[PDB]
Amino acid sequence: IFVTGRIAFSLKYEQQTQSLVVHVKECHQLAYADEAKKRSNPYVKTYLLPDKSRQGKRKTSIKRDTVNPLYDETLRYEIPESLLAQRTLQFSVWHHGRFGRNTFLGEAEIQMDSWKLDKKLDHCLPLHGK
Repeated sequence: IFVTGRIAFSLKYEQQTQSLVVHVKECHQLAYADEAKKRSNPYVKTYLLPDKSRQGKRKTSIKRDTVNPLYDETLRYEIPESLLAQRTLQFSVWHHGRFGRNTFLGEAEIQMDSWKLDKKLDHCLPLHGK
């Protein structure tokens, strides 16, 4: 698939709970996983690299038949702050398809070390292929 589009999200670090709060807002102009029928069924998944273990994983629900999914779903990583400065938060977007096959629709990252300084709230990143 030729990756297109963007992902919007916000990031906060709550001390009141010692956790990175990743709010996934929406993707725009995802590629069609099924070009025949013009269709994608997208969900977003996150890792705080390099933990690519399963419970290092977070994910939104799946939207059916859209390339502009609107999620507004919060994913949350409980994690003291010292260990965050080492990580990269990686979003990847997936088509949940026939027989449950999942097809890659694009990826984007943000390094926490530089983010940690001003902790800018809102972001919108273009997706990359692999």
